[PDB]
Amino acid sequence: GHTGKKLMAQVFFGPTYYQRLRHMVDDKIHARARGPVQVLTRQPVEGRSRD
Amino acid sequence: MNAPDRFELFILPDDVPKLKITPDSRVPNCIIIKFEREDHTLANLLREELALYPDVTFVAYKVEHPLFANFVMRLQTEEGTRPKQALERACASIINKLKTLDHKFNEEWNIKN
Amino acid sequence: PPQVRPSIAMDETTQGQDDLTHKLSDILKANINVQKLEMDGSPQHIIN
RNA sequence: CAAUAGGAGCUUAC
Repeated sequence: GHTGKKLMAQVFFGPTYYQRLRHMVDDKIHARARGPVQVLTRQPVEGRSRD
Repeated sequence: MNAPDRFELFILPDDVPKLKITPDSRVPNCIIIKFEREDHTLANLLREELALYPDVTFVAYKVEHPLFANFVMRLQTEEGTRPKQALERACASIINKLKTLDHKFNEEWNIKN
Repeated sequence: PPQVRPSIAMDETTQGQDDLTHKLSDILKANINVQKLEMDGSPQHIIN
């Protein structure tokens, strides 16, 4: 695509049935600088949803 | 949520130049050009045009990262010639070739009717 | 101290004590029941 | 300027 030159090797090419799995990066990316702590231990809470 | 805008490929900011020239001091009479907001379309055209001149000794380009829309080009020339003038010469030559190509395509299309 | 056994909030107005607190309350009940036997009749099968 | 706990279940990557 960059140069239009033929590729020296031939490429296995055709349609294939692919699936969209439920694991998205935007449902997993999490960062925490400072946030809520636990009442008992005063340590960072557990959970992406809980920060 | 981290995806940049699809129009930053082509819209030039006001604080970002289109073109920036720095010299390569290691070898004589060589310059490094960074083209912002361009891609392989201009780069390959210019590279293969410049590579066929007698006075051009080195010419190359790369796109260091596909997620950023720029390329950098190294161009060296002989003692008398300046790489900048050769760059304008190549640009003008491709422009003239495209004009001739357009004229011939239009005449051919009219004749085909 | 209550730090070791803090209470918590379930739906914005309700609180249950920690296990240690209820255990201490049960111990206190047991203690007072002990103090209700050496003060009156206790036919030796309630003291034990 | 303050967003509960405990459990069970289903999953992710080794």
